[PDB]
Amino acid sequence: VYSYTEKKRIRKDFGKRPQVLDVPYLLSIQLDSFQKFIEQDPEGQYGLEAAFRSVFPIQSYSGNSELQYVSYRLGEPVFDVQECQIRGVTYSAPLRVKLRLVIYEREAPEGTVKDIKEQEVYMGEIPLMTDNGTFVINGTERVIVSQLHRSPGVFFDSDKGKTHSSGKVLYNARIIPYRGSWLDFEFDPKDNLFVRIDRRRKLPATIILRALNYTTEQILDLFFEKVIFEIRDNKLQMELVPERLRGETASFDIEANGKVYVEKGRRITARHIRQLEKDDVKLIEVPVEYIAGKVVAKDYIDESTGELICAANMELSLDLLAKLSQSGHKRIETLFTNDLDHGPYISETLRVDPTNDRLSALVEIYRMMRPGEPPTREAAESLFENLFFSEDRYDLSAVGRMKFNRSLLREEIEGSGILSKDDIIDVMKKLIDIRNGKGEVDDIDHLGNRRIRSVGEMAENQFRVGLVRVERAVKERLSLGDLDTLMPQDMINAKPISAAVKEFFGSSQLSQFMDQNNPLSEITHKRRISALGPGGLTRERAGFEVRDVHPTHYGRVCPIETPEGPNIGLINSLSVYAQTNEYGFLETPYRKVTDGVVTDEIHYLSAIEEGNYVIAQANSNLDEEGHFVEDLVTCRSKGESSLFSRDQVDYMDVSTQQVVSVGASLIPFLEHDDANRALMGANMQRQAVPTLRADKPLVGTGMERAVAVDSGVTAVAKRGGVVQYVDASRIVIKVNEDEMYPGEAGIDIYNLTKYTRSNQNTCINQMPCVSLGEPVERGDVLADGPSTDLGELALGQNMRVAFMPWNGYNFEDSILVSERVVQEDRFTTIHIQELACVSRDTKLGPEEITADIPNVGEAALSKLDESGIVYIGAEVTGGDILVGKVTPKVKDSSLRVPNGVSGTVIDVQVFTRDGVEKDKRALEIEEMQLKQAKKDLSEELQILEAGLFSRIRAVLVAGGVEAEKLDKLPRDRWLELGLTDEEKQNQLEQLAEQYDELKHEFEKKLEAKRRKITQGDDLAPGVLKIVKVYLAVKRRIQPGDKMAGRHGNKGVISKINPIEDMPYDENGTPVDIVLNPLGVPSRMNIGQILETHLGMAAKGIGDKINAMLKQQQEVAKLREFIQRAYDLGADVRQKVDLSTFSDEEVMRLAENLRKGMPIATPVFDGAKEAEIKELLKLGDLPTSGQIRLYDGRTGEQFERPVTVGYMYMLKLNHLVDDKMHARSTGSYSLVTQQPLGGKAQFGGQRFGEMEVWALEAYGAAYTLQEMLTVKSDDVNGRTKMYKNIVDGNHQMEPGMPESFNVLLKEIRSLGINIELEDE
Amino acid sequence: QLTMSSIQVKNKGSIKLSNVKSVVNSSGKLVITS
Amino acid sequence: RERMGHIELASPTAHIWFLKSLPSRIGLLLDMPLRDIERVLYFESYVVI
Amino acid sequence: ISAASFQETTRVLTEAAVAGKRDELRGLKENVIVGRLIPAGTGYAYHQDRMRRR
Amino acid sequence: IWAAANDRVSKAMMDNLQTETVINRDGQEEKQVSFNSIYMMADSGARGSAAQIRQLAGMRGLMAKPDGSIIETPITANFREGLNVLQYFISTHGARKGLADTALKTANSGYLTRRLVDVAQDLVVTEDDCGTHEGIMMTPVIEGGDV
Amino acid sequence: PPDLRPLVPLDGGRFATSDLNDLYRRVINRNNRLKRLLDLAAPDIIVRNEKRMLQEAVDALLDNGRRGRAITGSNKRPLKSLADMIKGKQGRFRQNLLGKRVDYSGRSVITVGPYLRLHQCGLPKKMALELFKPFIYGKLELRGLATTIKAAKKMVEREEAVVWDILDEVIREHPVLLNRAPTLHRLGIQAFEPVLIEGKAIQLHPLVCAAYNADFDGDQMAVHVPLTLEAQLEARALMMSTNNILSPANGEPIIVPSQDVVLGLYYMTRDCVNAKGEGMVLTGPKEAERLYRSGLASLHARVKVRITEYEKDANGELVAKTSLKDTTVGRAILWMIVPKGLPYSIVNQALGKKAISKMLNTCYRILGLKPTVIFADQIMYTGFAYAARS
DNA sequence: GGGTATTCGCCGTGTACCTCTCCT
RNA sequence: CGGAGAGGUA
DNA sequence: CATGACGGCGAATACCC
Ligand SMILES: [Mg+2]
Repeated sequence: VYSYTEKKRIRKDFGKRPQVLDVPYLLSIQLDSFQKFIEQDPEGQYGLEAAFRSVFPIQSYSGNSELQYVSYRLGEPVFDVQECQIRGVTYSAPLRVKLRLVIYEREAPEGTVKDIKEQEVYMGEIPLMTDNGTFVINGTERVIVSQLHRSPGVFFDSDKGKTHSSGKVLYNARIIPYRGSWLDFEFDPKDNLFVRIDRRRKLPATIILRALNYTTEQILDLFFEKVIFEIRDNKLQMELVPERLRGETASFDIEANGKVYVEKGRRITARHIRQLEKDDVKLIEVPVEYIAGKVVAKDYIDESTGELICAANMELSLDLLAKLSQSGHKRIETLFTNDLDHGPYISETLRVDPTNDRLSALVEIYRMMRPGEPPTREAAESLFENLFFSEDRYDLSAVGRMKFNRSLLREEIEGSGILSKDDIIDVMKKLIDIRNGKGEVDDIDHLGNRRIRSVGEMAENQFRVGLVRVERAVKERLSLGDLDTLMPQDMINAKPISAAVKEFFGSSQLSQFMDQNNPLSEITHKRRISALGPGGLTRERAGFEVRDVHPTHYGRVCPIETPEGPNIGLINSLSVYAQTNEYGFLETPYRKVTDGVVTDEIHYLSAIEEGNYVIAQANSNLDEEGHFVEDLVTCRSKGESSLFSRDQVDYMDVSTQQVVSVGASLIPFLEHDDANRALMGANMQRQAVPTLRADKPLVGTGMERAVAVDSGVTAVAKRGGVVQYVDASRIVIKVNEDEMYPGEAGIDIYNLTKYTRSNQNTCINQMPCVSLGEPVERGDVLADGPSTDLGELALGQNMRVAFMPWNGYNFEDSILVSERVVQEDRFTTIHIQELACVSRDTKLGPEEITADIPNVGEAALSKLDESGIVYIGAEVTGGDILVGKVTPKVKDSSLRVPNGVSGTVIDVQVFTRDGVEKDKRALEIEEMQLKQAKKDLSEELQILEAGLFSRIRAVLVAGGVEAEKLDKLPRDRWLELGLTDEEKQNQLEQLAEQYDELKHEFEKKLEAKRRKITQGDDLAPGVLKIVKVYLAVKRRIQPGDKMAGRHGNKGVISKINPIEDMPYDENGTPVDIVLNPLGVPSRMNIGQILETHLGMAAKGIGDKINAMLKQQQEVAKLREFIQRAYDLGADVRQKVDLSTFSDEEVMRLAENLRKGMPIATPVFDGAKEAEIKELLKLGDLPTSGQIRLYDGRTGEQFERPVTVGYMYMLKLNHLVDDKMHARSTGSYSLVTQQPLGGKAQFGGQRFGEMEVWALEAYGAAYTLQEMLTVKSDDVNGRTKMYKNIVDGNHQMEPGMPESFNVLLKEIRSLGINIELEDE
Repeated sequence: QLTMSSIQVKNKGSIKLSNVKSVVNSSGKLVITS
Repeated sequence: RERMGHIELASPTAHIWFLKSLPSRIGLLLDMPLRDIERVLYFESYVVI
Repeated sequence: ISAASFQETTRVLTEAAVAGKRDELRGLKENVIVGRLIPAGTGYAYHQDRMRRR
Repeated sequence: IWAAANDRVSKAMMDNLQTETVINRDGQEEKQVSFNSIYMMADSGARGSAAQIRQLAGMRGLMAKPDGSIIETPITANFREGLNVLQYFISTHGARKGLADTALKTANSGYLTRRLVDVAQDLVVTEDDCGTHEGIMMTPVIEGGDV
Repeated sequence: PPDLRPLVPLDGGRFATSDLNDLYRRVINRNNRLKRLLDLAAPDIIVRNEKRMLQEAVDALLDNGRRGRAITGSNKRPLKSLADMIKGKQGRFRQNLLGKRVDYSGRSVITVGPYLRLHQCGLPKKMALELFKPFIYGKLELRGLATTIKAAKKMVEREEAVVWDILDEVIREHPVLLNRAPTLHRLGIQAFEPVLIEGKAIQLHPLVCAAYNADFDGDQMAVHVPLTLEAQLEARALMMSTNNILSPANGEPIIVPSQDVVLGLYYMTRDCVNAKGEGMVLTGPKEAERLYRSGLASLHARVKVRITEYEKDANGELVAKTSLKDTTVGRAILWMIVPKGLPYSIVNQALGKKAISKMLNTCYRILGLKPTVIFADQIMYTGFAYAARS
């Protein structure tokens, strides 16, 4: 069933796989992350509440005084988004926190409070996220990019040889807290454990164990299994468990019940061991010298002499063992040791370990932490306690503890945030047994080891940093301040918190200037995941492995959309259905397969759990009952793909677009494109500039509507109703009676954005797509945004294209464009630039903005007003004065139009400092703003009054009908007349009460709005006045501009061909664009061909419908043909029944389809070639997609058929107008007299090292010399060269370059005598 | 453009040997001692 | 941009280039180890001139 | 001058300052740095004259 | 086995693509070099190679894991038929590897070029003939059967 | 000197961190405090602390970060010291001495000019007007159209027709240097004769694109104006594209046709079994061209054509031999552009990229530079035309 | 008293161009 | 008009 | 404080006589 609005233009869908899970809200990550940050959390797990609870209470050094946090609240922002953008201020809310100052009684028993002060304190401004996941910082729209970082926890790694000798792998373990120092253990080439705290000098690991109050005997017990030698009389017989002796050769003739089983020289095998199941021999005699290679595991003394015979971890020698035995010791402790699986790493580290007790270990650790500073016992103990065992300085987060326990196979997810002795011991044990070949190292690039921090988490972290900065000051203010009667506001200072928050939101690497070329660019920016930033990677240093597509990226990270160049593999795009779990790990949805039936139950699996299941591929055929029709389905099991039976299968992919991102999901026939060109096309879709008229893609994927709606660039109906009013700037919806709340007018007003510049100086314009009286439903698009057509993303234009060479004008990706494309303004775009004229204070006097400018004629000042500011609507060109300003010396400092920037003045804004007389232009602009504001509080009032009047009319004729009093008694009398109350007006007392409140709401804030309009807005220090002029320019398509499709097929226009010269078909229709076939084969982006064919088919359908519209055919014939068109396909999922439509709806649909029927071809469930040929037949077009073309220049037939179709082309934001630049002479740099750099500075081109090498290779010595001297920092040479050129003398007189003198002076400044010699 | 047990003659011609020492063999087929 | 200045130093100061740029020029000339000269230079030890 | 302009400027300049090295403007890099004609191609003959006069 | 199958598919595709059948003036059917557009582009040398044509119309073939090991099951589809989700995801590994390889090797190439330029910057032809009788002996480069 | 360490104004009234004056400030401060704590006298420990921190200030000013931690400014960024002035990629040597920004330079997006000759480039007239501006001033005063510099500047700003005539006169034979980054070898800079074009994009000759590793999917190139007579003659005699047809790395030709030209020559030189006009006998290439253009014969028809070819003798003169060749119509048509002295068999085959490159190399070896340049231009034109017609 | 193997600190890591914000 | 951060083009 | 880079090389360090 289709709604009335959907009936306008139904895109034909060739998708065959049924859609089980809807595409989620594409901006969920940002909104949810910030909502976690700012919303009240009673549990205190996350957000501002957690940040406060993690630092509060703060207590004095004595502890007599303290602060207790009670609660927090966010106030109403002073300005909303629009005023913040206009005034260039941050859109933020005030943070108001309820604090309590507890002063405790002196000489009291315990913690008794003498007094409590309850106050509310302002702790700064928290920037607020907008409705579309953006932030307004200093008036600029910014996106906080999510960061992919190593999860906190324990991670076991190794370097596969490639460090020392040959093949020696050194295992290591890293405990990474979310907050605190990093604890590393590693194996050296000598198989000794070493410990590193914060990448400092490595120490023996045993020191840490000593620092944990573990003696040598305790350590050896922890990390070794005790073997016993129990001597009765002699012969050194030894008790053992059989499993111990497996692996090594036989040192003695092992005896079984008095009978020898294996003699010397034969290695013990598995059968040898299994023969002792019924042979439980315990005491076994061994040779005396066999003890030589053994280590004693305990501390021993002689019974009463007091002379310790030995200590733990000592080699047992013949003299040692013998004189031990003569002392009557019945048994001796030893360490079980092997060579391959029970290596004595701990014992050898003990040997190396220079410390001998807890104090020595503490001193060594303090020495390593504090190099060169004297150690103290108390200081060392405090430092070691603070390193990993204090909540204030160390914190494993909840995810950190979870990952820590998971890696150690602990069945408790929840735990403390600080390390314990057991945690460190278990980490050491797992590292040791990984060395022993029992475990496996972790994959660093595995998405189960890399998590996502978003805007909320990072904002909370920066807030906590600011809060601890406040804590340091407040603790000393409470301790060393003889406080009495003081309030908690006195101690609290909001400067550090505000500074930290502004630094994060304006200067962080992940706080990025929003890419706002088109809605797709906004969506992609809001969905990017960055491996860079603090705690991440650097693009100069990242290796191949981290940049690669990892198998766990499936369904979580797009393997296609990533930047080219240095940022490749480091910046990624979230997949369509991907989301983060509670721990920040990316998870993707799957359909549960139960008993061979693919159910509709959806489970979101993370990378760790996904590898434990067999998941069927999305392209797997099912039936009505859900069983797999085939018996060997392709599946992914453990990062590998193979075939399984249906019973083996556990899960299935929810969609064929699950793996790709939004931009990749917008590419039709993506499966026929090479991945490199698909990457290029997905990247360039974001660079498309919105054109004069939004044009739907004839060939789409079906994702256009979702992108357009979720981007927020369109006006979407909050509630259903009927269009009560509509004009190019506003839409007024009369809400349906079933969607209105009690006591409201039920009017929805949508004010449209009109011709505002984007972050990239493109035009943001909303125009309504609904008519007067149209019925609208909730979620309906009311106004199209930029690059949006009837709620569908429309990045470019549909172009009739032929694939053929045309006289070299399509050579090397060049594009030939017909002049009709220029005439029809298909790719003409609006660009809005903001120019600022600032009048300041100078040492001499204030700068004056006036129309009296010296040394200019009256003709040059005709476009200015009396104040000296350009009129609205004035057509200006390069050099024209916009704002006349004179700086005293007076000198001409007036703001002029940049060269070749001819445009129209569409807006002028004046900002005046307080105490400054605003000019008459400012006065009239203020008057216009006041009038518009008065209209805003009246026209909105009038419309809401109309809605309330309609509501009161509806209610009053329901049980209280009074026809006469409708006309003989006016509205106001009802409100107050003295009569007995009844059912007639009691209900009106609740619905006209809101009417009276609008008498108390719109008028009450009128004074506030006037005050805001007339207030002198604060400006930069020394700024008297700012005049902002907005210049709007139409950029028409021209040679040098960059065009591209969605398939990576990019090019630069080489010629604007006249229409009579362009290739044309038998009907005389010329093509719009000629593309080179030669760029198809090697690129292997075959989709652009198929789309072309499909595009033709689409146009063909329109070409029929349009015909039936011009011949005024019956609605029945159009019904039949359109039904045939929608029914075409090989068992497509879409079903469109035109019989349900009315005749008017069918006519409207046919009108919307007469320019071509839109086609939806999903990225991996798209139209087949046979379906495309069927659609070509339906439009009476050749199945090959190739037609006979004629040469416009001569009329001659091209000898072979040419692929002619429709391609959806984009104009990229790489216009030749912005790139063309030239300079003869200009300004120069200060330190070096070389020309400035950059087109914006009118700079010169850099002749770098390689250009100099090329000139040297040519032998062009004079050209090189003139580049080095007279075109550069040779001031005298360049002046003389200019004078000679003006005199017609092309001869240079080179001197010494100034930068060489700068180098000489700089080397002198280093105390080095460098000079030129005599001659 | 850059990245990152027996011998059988295949053609017709005479075979020359350099740095060679020849001595008596069991089968008459020379063994290299050089 | 051509006239230089000078700063009179209360005490002699060791040029960093002739000390730390390996091999140490002061160290090689005086046959002392770099660590020793550094301790003396940055006030951690004495030298029996 | 060439070695300092290539790499390890600190070490090369320390060597040169201690040794008191003298640098003849003989190569291409040296003449490029001082903005002279290179001893190659059309400037080659020029340097020849500069050699013969000296 | 899969490499042999890929070779067979490639041979069949090229044999079918490189020839067309034409009627003579005597009404006989005769074979000739194909006038297929893509075959003409490859045969002329203007654009494309046999390997790319095989990806277009044969099978993409065996792919490699990011670690460099070859995936057991090759991509049996071609760009005309269209890949499935798994095949495309597998191919993204090689695509990303190649692009990252280019991006990171360009810097090493530039550094090597700068070092070579410095080491050879001062060398100039300064004489007509020094008169030396020495020289290097040039012979053909021979490695096994082929020269 | 202070002018080598200036203070850049920000927002009109305030200065940013110079990052070098801060180190000097610290050294001066520490030196003065040391000297003053040496006059009043103090416990030796604090005197030695002040001496040590003066040492640290001086060694940070000379080489910040070489020994110990790197002193940090307002931001976490390390301070940039005197040693950093002269070392590294951003140091004085590599950033201002071995390479530098130059005047009389511009840059723009490049498009293909298929009509250009090998020695010509398409240059925007706006770009040329900006680049050659002193020459315009000189000529305007030369014919007394502007008495002073100011009048000439105003005339150029107004863009009068006479100023465009001056621009036409100036650049008649004055070459310009085109460069595309990266300049991997010397052919990345080549000299061309500018031809004024109305657009904003530079038109590049197809054949030199391989030399530049350039295409037309967004590439941009820089243009430079040789000022002096020596530079102009170095551009004409050394760096002009006509002199750079061979590769310095291996000696092979580098202006070899590719893509559309190769496809056009291959298509025109292919033969078909029963093409229209097969079995005809033609007086020469002109008759073949007439038959093809009038539609009476296919381009791939196998025919007999009277071909007159020329061969250099021992003396070096061109001896002419005329004979009937079994060839195609397209091969006979292509024969017209072949310079005298080449065997007819060089075109009597389907011509691929290898064959076309061999044709150009043979032309260069036998006949020299000028016939080679003419032949390359003719090959490019013919290839484009017949690729379009195909 | 001497030689040799291992450790540690320094050096280096493509060119050209374009846009934005922020910086005592 | 210098430095830093972010992004982008070839 | 940052804790995700690594290969090459020379001076110094330690071990082994
Ligand atoms: Mg390119």
